[PDB]
Amino acid sequence: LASELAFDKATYTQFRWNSGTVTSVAVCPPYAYTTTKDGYLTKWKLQDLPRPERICFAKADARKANDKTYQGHLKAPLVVKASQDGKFVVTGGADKRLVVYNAADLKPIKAFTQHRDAVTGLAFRRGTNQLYSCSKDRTVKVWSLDELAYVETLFGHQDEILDIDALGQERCVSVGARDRTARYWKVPEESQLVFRGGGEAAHEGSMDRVAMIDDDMFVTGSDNGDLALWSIQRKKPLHVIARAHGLEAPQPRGITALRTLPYSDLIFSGSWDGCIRVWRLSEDKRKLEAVGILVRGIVNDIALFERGERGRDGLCVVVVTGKEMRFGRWKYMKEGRCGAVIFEVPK
Amino acid sequence: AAWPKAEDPALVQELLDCVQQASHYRQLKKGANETTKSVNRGTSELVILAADTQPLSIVLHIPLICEEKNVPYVYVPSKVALGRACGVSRAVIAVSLTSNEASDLNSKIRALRDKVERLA
RNA sequence: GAUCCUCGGCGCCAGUGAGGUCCAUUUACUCUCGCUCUACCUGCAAAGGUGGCGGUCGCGUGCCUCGUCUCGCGGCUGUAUAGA
Repeated sequence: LASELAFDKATYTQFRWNSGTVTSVAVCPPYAYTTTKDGYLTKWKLQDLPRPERICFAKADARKANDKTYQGHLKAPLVVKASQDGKFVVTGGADKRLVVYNAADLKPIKAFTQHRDAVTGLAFRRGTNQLYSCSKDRTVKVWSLDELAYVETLFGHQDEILDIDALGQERCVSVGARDRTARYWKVPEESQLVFRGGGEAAHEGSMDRVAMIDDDMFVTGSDNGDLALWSIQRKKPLHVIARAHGLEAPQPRGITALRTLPYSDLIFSGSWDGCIRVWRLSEDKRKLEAVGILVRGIVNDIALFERGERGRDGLCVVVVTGKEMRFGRWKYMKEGRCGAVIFEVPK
Repeated sequence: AAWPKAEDPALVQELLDCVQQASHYRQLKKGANETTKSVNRGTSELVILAADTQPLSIVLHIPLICEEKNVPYVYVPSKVALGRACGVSRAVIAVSLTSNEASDLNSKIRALRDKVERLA
């Protein structure tokens, strides 16, 4: 459903607030969450088209207790992702921890502490509260959120892990931080299917963001401006496209945000160039052409919606930029705030 | 002034990878001041700088004392790539990496400044 | 050319290397745009009684259609996308 949407008529909105630092996003269709380095996990509201702002939030506490599962955190969260039903909210971060709890009154009941460095990525299975939580001790753990019990650890990451995307089947596509390796998890049989890159005007230092388009192939973004699709069938890249957000002796600016629409061909990729960059999978479903360019600040994270009715015409998608990058503040910019650029694609 | 400029075809990548492995073996002095202390104290086995410095004069001082202590130095073109190559969450502008008596890391330092000697 | 001590006054004090600041649940700060009731008033401002557009129940029912649509009086009180 790539060419059945009109990019040139996009209805955008630039909402900002006080905390200035925002990190991630979580949809709960439709209910949108954010996470700010001031320590906030905000439940904010948007629904009606023919505007709403926000309702409630939670605070990460500097609370000097030990092995405490209650409402108190230890440190500010990093990423958040919400349930498909609308009955669980879960986050985790450099407090070395997750919490999962009621999404309405937003009162933390369980703090999982099984990771041991920092919870740097989080994804779900669709339609089930099987949770995947991938963390800075270069591991990925899988949770039974039906009991909120622990299931299994998984290993195979050459370096400090960075992101996970998962779909309705028990499988994952992870990325290692620097090792240029996306890592395809066969979860029940605890196997892995290693896809390494090595793009060969910089070469691939790290490999930042990941997105699964379906259960057959995926896309990864590296910090040399290379965006690559990978078939599960084949060890080589399905496609590599270079300098995905221009230059800045200059160097290609790396991809800092990537999220695609599942069982679709719509690729959402942004950076600190200021312009969101939507790609499409080609008609041959092997290559990649430009469905085009479409604000200020350096885009950390990005979300998804749909019209979703009998019509299914016109997406809605928010970018959650911020002034720094999402986990560390290697680069600082005056531009951007704790913001939300909701742009909606008609038709 | 970056006449030992490292080339982006994977020599930069092997430099930053050995930076990361020395960071995991704690053989790594990070930042310009601590790099300068390691070179002046002579503990340093190799030293990388960053040519993406906004005034590069603030790291131009260590090639002098590296020429005095006869340790190899080489510039990578991004202090952000050096910064998360270290694992710091800030921009590391110049890094120095030492060695011990017996490590495979020391072997990797040896082959790495063999390549730096092929530059200079 | 004595040096040091004592007694005065006047000033004054190595390392390391990744952590650190606030604290029930608030809404930063500034500039523009849009502003959901109106009128008579007891009314100088500002507050209350009442009426037009209402809006909701009780009732008469009008209806070439006895449902929907043109209405009215009797208990009450105003509310729309509503903020960009």
